[PDB]
Amino acid sequence: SPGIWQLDCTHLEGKVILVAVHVASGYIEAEVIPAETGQETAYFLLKLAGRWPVKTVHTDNGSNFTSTTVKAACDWAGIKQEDESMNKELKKIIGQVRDQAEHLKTAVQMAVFIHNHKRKGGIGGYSAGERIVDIIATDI
Amino acid sequence: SPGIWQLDCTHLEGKVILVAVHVASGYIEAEVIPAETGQETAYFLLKLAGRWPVKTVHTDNGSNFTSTTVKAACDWAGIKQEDGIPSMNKELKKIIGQVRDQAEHLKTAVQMAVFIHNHKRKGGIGGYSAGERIVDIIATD
Ligand SMILES: Cc1onc(-c2ccccc2)c1C(=O)O
Repeated sequence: SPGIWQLDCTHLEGKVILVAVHVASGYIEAEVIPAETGQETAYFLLKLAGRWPVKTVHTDNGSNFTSTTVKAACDWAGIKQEDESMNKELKKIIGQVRDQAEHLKTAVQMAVFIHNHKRKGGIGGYSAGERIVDIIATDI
Repeated sequence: SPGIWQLDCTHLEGKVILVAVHVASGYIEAEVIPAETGQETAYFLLKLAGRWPVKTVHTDNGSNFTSTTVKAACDWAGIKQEDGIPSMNKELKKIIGQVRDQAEHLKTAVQMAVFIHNHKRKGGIGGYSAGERIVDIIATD
């Protein structure tokens, strides 16, 4: 179902990685923020919804999700809030490349790239990035 | 032509907005950044290439694109950087004006403007938004 996302946090090197996964494709958007604040959550949600058709986000039940700024952002963007493997593996990929860049946020974006472009299976398979565009274009 | 994006910058309230426009559809991605440095630009392009299949980037050849760090990122990501190959900015700045008094900070209003731009139906009730066009242009199957 095309508008469904899951949003999770990962700590690492004492920073926070916000990860949104498109549930039906496995396609990932992620960013590193100083701290898991209401402000940063709202900002990330607004960004995600202006880039993809986001109907429903499933979250952990942290306090960042129920701030007034998050609620105003979700209200404005038409996002409905609700209450894992693609997250273990982003961490894995991050380990595979941690040592190609100085900074953690570069590594994180390299991992998102590698994840989203990686063909699954043999000749005839699709990457996550292909699945999401395909699912949305079919829906339209 | 589906893998081509045009990068431009626009300046507001003393801040820097970096804009990437998918030329065939008009879809945009945009971020407020501190200043147009080699690292911020390389970071922006790596985010973009991780999210859409970017073949080619046309730039304004600003000094941030001659940075060694940008070239290394484009090489890493497999992007052909085309410098100096010739206005979303005007449109975006006007959408920003319509939402500016809803956001405590410019950065928020920029993302609200990107949301409205990508969702806006173009060319009548039988139209399509930039968002629909891009997925339609990019989808392979
Ligand atoms: C309807 C519909 O279906 N998909 C999109 C869309 C929106 C933003 C990005 C990509 C697709 C969209 C829209 O509201 O423009």
